[PDB]
Amino acid sequence: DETTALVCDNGSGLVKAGFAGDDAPRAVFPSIVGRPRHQGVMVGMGQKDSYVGDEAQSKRGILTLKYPIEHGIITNWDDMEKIWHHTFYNELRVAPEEHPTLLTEAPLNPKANREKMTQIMFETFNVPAMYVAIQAVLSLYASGRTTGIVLDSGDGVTHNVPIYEGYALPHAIMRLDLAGRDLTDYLMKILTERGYSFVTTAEREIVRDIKEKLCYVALDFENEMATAASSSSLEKSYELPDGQVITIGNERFRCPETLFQPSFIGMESAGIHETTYNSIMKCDIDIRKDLYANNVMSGGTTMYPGIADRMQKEITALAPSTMKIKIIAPPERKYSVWIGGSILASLSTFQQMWITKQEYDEAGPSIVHRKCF
Amino acid sequence: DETTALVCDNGSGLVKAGFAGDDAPRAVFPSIVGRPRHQGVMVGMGQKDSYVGDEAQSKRGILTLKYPIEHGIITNWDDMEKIWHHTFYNELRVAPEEHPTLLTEAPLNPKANREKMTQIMFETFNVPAMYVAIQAVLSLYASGRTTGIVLDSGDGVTHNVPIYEGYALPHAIMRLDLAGRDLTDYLMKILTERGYSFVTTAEREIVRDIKEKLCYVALDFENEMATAASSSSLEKSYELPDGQVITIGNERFRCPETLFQPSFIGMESAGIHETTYNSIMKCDIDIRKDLYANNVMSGGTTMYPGIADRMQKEITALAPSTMKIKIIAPPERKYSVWIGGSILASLSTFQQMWITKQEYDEAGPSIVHRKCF
Amino acid sequence: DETTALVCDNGSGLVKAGFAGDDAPRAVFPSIVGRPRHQGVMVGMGQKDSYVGDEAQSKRGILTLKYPIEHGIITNWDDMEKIWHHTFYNELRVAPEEHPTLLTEAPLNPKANREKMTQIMFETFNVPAMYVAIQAVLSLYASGRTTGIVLDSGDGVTHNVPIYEGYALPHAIMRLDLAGRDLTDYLMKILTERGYSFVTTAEREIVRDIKEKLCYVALDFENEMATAASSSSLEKSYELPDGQVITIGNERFRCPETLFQPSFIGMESAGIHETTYNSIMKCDIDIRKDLYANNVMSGGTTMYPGIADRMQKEITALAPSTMKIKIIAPPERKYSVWIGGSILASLSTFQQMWITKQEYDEAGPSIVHRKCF
Amino acid sequence: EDGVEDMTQLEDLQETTVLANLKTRFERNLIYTYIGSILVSVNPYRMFAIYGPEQVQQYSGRALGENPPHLFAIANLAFAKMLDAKQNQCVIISGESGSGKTEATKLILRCLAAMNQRRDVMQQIKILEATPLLEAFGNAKTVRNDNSSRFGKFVEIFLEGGVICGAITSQYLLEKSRIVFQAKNERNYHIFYELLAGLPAQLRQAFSLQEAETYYYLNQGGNCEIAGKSDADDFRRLLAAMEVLGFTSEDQDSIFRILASILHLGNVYFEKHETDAQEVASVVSAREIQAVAELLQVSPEGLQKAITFKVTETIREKIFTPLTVESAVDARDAIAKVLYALLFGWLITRVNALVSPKQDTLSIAILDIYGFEDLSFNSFEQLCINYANENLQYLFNKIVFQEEQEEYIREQMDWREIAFADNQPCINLISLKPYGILRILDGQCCFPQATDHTFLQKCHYHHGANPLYSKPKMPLPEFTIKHYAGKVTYQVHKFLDKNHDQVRQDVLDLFVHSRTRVVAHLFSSHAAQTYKAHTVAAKFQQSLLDLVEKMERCNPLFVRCLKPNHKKEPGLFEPDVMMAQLRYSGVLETVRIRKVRLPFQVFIDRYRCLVALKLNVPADGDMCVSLLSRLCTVTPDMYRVGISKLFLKEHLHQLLESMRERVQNRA
Ligand SMILES: Nc1ncnc2c1ncn2[C@@H]1O[C@H](COP(=O)(O)OP(=O)(O)O)[C@@H](O)[C@H]1O
Ligand SMILES: Nc1ncnc2c1ncn2[C@@H]1O[C@H](COP(=O)(O)OP(=O)(O)O)[C@@H](O)[C@H]1O
Ligand SMILES: Nc1ncnc2c1ncn2[C@@H]1O[C@H](COP(=O)(O)OP(=O)(O)O)[C@@H](O)[C@H]1O
Ligand SMILES: [Mg+2]
Ligand SMILES: [Mg+2]
Ligand SMILES: [Mg+2]
Repeated sequence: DETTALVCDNGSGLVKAGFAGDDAPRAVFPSIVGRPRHQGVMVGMGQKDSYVGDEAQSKRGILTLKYPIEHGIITNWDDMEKIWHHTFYNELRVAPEEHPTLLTEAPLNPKANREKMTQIMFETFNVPAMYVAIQAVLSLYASGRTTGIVLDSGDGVTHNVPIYEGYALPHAIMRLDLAGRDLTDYLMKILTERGYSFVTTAEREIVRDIKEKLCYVALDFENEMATAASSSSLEKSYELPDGQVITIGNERFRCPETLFQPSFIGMESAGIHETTYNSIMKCDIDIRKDLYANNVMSGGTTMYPGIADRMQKEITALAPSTMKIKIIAPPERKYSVWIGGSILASLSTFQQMWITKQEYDEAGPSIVHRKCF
Repeated sequence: DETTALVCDNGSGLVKAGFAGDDAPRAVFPSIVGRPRHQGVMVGMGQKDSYVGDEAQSKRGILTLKYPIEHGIITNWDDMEKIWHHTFYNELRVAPEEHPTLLTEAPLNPKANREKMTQIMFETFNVPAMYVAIQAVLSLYASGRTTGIVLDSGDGVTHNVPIYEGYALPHAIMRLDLAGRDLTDYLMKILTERGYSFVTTAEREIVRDIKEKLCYVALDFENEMATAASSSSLEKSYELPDGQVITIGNERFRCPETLFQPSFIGMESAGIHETTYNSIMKCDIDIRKDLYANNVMSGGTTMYPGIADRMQKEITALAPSTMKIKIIAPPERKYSVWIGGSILASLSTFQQMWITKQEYDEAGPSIVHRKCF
Repeated sequence: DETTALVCDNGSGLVKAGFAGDDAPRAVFPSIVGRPRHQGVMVGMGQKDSYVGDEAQSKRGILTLKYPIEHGIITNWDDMEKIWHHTFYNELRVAPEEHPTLLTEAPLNPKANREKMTQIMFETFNVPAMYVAIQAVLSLYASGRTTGIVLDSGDGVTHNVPIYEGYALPHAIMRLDLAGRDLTDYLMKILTERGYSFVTTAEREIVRDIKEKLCYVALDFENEMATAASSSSLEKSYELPDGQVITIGNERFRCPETLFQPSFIGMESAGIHETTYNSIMKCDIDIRKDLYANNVMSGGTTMYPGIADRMQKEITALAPSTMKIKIIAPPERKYSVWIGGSILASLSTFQQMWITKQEYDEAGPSIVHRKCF
Repeated sequence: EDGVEDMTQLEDLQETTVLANLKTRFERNLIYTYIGSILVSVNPYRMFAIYGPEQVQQYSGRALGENPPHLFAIANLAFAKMLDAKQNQCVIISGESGSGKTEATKLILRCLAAMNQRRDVMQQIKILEATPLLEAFGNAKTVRNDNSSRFGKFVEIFLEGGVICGAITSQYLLEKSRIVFQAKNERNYHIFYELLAGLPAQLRQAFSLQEAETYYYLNQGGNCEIAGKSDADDFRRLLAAMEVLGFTSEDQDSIFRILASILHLGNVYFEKHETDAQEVASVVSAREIQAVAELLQVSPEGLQKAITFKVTETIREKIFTPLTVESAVDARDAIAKVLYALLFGWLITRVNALVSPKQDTLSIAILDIYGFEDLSFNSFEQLCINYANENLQYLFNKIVFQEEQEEYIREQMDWREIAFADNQPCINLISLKPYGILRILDGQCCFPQATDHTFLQKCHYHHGANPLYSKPKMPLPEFTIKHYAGKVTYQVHKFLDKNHDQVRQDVLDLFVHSRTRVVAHLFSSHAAQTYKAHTVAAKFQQSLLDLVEKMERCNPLFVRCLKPNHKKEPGLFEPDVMMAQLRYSGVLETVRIRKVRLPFQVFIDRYRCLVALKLNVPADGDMCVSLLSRLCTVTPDMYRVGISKLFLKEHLHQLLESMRERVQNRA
């Protein structure tokens, strides 16, 4: 019957899991593996060497939070397996022994990552069938179209994947390693100018929450630089979880400006506004007519208020005058990858494109490089 | 079978002993070793070179009372062994050759103290198994919680030990050497202003009893300083054990104010009200939410009526306004250490954490620094 | 003519002052502001509410020593102005109304610190011209090179500033708040294990002097931990200024080990040995060839005997085998900052880079953020 | 006659063979079938013409061995062992509710009463007429049976040369948690409803006992409509029977007052009232408290102090500690628990005292112990039942292994070095002090911040990879223990609210000041006789240990009862119920230990014409099995053969078809 194949988006930051067919993920929580660091004294309060998921977000005052995924490459496997086991059993309460699973994975990641992922999810969990897709294609599905340049920027990557009429252009894919984590680090290093210090990993979450709540993208950077030094209207305040209240001035829009001037953090590559333009002019000539009009973007880092205006202005400045530039900014960008995955997994035609256990057994982990992509 | 492990709290002042499981100590008496000083004339009334325990409290008119424990460090061992022998045999009437014993001991005392204590209680008494715990953790057990900052102040120490979810924070432990003995000495030195002199050690007990019965903590110190000089309502009288009655005025609340302004007796360190605040802000950030709400205190010196209000007011003044401050003051603070010790010793899980005689024999007194803590 | 611009290094601990051109500071003394605490009785012995500098080091038995600088941020200004006034008038006997001054200041300190410093030194002292530099760059000058990673660790900060061919890398600067003050506090808290207590601020100087004279860095920590418990050759004795002699065992090298295992004092960040490695691998690829070979270090806390060997061993273990690691340890590290400042202030080319009074008058304290750096 | 009545007589022992033999037997009304020294029985769900008095007389002595199995045979053999050994023994009966175990005990009692000429003495019947009170105090509604005994019954009757001396009855196990908490669609003990039904109107209005629908201790199951099934008539009959015992009317009024107070204790309401720094305790109305105090004629202020404040005291000081809402509720439940338990103890003591006890002579002991229980949702009570049944099954396994060993010895002397598992790990998983489940729960009871969920983590880590411990695959608040009857799950809910007694000294001292003699004397005796009995689990373990240290020195004999149908269906036998009863009663442990003595002569001669192997074996010994080994590579494990028997025949299972196929292939 209907196996209701799962879709478990394992991003660099949060992890989205759920069933195919639904329009919303059933599980959202940061992918953090924490271990206690202090010396336990009370008898019976120990024997917990790993707090995984959201339960490690409230007890972070005595834990060391380690991300098993950085820049999109899985650098730690023993805890990634723990995260997957949590996400399945302790969260979805469904045994993967009788449910197909669909993964999400970055465009230009190393092949060993996908091979080890396939090995883990067929040997340990014994999943009957598994498939690996590209996040940009699923995001494009989520936008209800079949032609456009997808700019997805999560917490580890920022990749442009232009698609025309369902045909990909592998020679025009550009991936950038500037994402939300670098923005959080830059905000942490720039908050020290006003006197606020956040040294341990527990305060990284406070910095990230500050970035999520108060940060925004300026329209004209120099104009607001001039305005901030002459007024206090841009200043806003946030409360730490101890009672003291901090005030943040021109650091609200100087944090996300790194996405447009990556020279702030030492990166030489230009911002995403010019990266998209250079990716568009790596394609053919009769295609830019649609690419300039279907600039679909997704990812968490693209909901900073004002990004869809500055990006459009920059691209219009770069693009020829006669052409029209349009920016597609759905209000659910951060869940667009999961929405596209659910739409794909619900298609009856796709049922033939699975990698069943027999093919993996007769071929090995190398089958991913031929079947999945 | 059930060995009914003993718990013998050897504090700086009184000593509490009893069996595990019960909710009250079976033996309370001051830890005082007294020796006769006068010249005996009657034949047959001598041959008693050491009165130990409560029997040395009634015959103190001809004895010299010496405390074997000062500031929490055991400075005299030949009489401490006598006190322990009394507490076991002459008081509990149980042979320690077949009963485990659980000791209480200060956080930051010298290691040689614990090593010599272990040597004494394994070689002389031949106790099958012994363990040493920290008084603050047992007090926290006695309060029915697993998260809070414990302020225990007996007769020799005043230490803050913050505990969160059963995990200790050794970098935030602050110990202060201002306790009940210094309060008694300051009261003795301040009673001479009105003309009352207490020179010998026998009158130290009278001063201590006066402090126990009549002393109290003012809410606003300056307000009562102004009130005392303009009225006689605060004056109360006490009767010495000879018939003459003394009257005490503003010395009732000027004695325990040393705990909040230790500059009175020459100490430079601030009072406990600010020591707790500085210990709380030596921890992490997401923990103060619970520490400001679980300020558990214990010890004998914390039943002066009005301490739980002045301490709360001072901490609220120091703490940010948005946060809530709560003070936990159980009516049995001075026995909280013994209650926690009895609760711990009654746990079947703790039975594995004992130091049996074989381990000490194969390791020596140094095993305390690895097993007990 | 030659104005002989002054160089007044205002560190967290000692303060170095002198004239440009010379190879040694003309004034070294702790930056301590002390106030009497006891009640004066003799007529004519009072009227001295502030002892500033070295004169407050001998009379510390009746004073309360307060550091106006902690962690490198000036938290007290009314006494910092007193310290500067002392350093100029009572020490150098030169009026700053006709002498330029060059300050030293930490890399990642708050901007308000520099702004207030500039305001103080232009309004009160009326200095004709002032400049603010970074201690790491001056230390690199003092080493006679233009390429290397500078590890300066005074009493309040521990910062790595990699410099290549005179070009700074702001994205690779890492600052750590573990310095000599925390080492002194840890030694004070660890000396209580043997029975020695140092509670008031006057004994902090004794602890600091003990650390300066007897402490050293072990090569292999576990090997000496094993050796100390099996022999007494490592034990050495020091004499307090009252006649009693203390003996210190394995606390000589367990104190500076915090710089390599900062988990001892509750800090989560790794030691400087790994911090330097992580700062080096935040730069480009063709630069590590020189950075691994020019590991210049300075600061007071780096003369513990054996640091230049353990640091080299740790970095060699972290670094790839084919590469060569070299440690530069000049015998005058603690004065390297002043030497570099004097070298800079003596350059005729730098004379154009001053901040004259006219520019500050027409711009205000904000000119520091554009001219000085 | 074509069937077999003794399991020992059967050669190959299989569960299918056992069920088929029982199904063949039950038509001929062979309820009793021998398995050696152990006898089982089934419930016909009807009445039978009673074993007449002749079965008592001429079937006694050695004649029981040659007689068909019957209930009187075990009693006759027990009396024979009494005469032969001059030592006390026991007879233990098991089974589920509705299996006739109570009726079987009554029948065996009247049999042992009628075996002598002293039947003209009334004391032999006075013990039986004081019986209905016990199952009236012991039966509560259960999902499997509306009349289920939830207590352990022990009766010890002295018999000196056939003369029945005084009888001493005692109780060991009692579900004290059922007094305050009941499962869904379940009732409390029937006496609480009988007091409602049969009490006079004047006493009802004087005690205000019309609030059964309001009483928290009776409406937990939400099923009080079954209380109308002749419970008033049962109440009248019980009062008549206990008045036959001579129990004074004033003492009956005292008993009614105590029961009314116990019921009213459930009407005490506790609420979160901020007293000084935290919400501690409050009472909506003291009218219920005053009524409770007046029922026992005790000071209301003292009772309020005891229920709302925890008092600690020593030689010098006495300090009152305020109690939280949960702790206050737990104490209010525990006081009622101990009150009911001590009432039952006093009443059984009175029953034992009314009949005059004689000196220490020969005696036979009977235990009425309920068997294995397995509901849909197993709680702490079910865990206690399973632990007790595990101990009983350990004793059964010991006796069965001893009987099998003596059988082997009678067969061959080389079986002395043969031993099997003795169910020790199953008991040790719960009873061992350092890491037992009950011990872990007892330790967690006093822990500061202890919830039901933390107990799961403690059990999961402490036990972990234990073979008998079955961690649930999914994160559910439960676990599973593999007993001898198979894996049984246990849903962890309100264990911490059930496993707590903590009766304080002030509560005990308050009640001995009451002006009622009964409760004051009973509590004084309880204080005088009383170790570590802090919680319910400790008391249950202590009672079980007392029972085993009473039993072990007797080498008793057991009898098993079964329910052929789930409900009252006479003469209906189905395989699934047979398997369930066999698993619950632990009968299959016998065949588990046994894995037998088939002589090969029958096998050789049966195929005389087909295989045509020589049927002329002059000496039937080792040569046949040696030839089989040489032709089929039979392992040395098939050795230690006796005269012509003691063949486990493991390789024969695969050898039979191997030798069969080649003969059939000829055609
Ligand atoms: N309102 C917001 N403003 C700015 N950044 C945001 C906002 N919401 C989320 N983010 C960023 O988005 C990131 C989460 O992206 P995520 O959905 O994990 O992408 P992926 O699934 O591809 O890893 C977070 O690190 C956070 O910094
Ligand atoms: N009512 C009271 N008011 C003030 N101080 C008290 C009171 N009761 C006891 N104390 C003080 O408490 C001290 C006893 O503390 P103790 O229980 O011995 O602590 P520890 O066991 O840690 O040594 C005595 O020295 C006495 O001065
Ligand atoms: N021989 C030594 N061994 C260990 N530490 C030392 C030694 N000499 C000086 N120090 C430390 O160096 C510190 C002084 O550093 P300082 O020159 O003030 O740095 P900065 O000028 O950057 O503040 C003192 O706190 C002292 O603890
Ligand atoms: Mg993505
Ligand atoms: Mg204490
Ligand atoms: Mg420096």
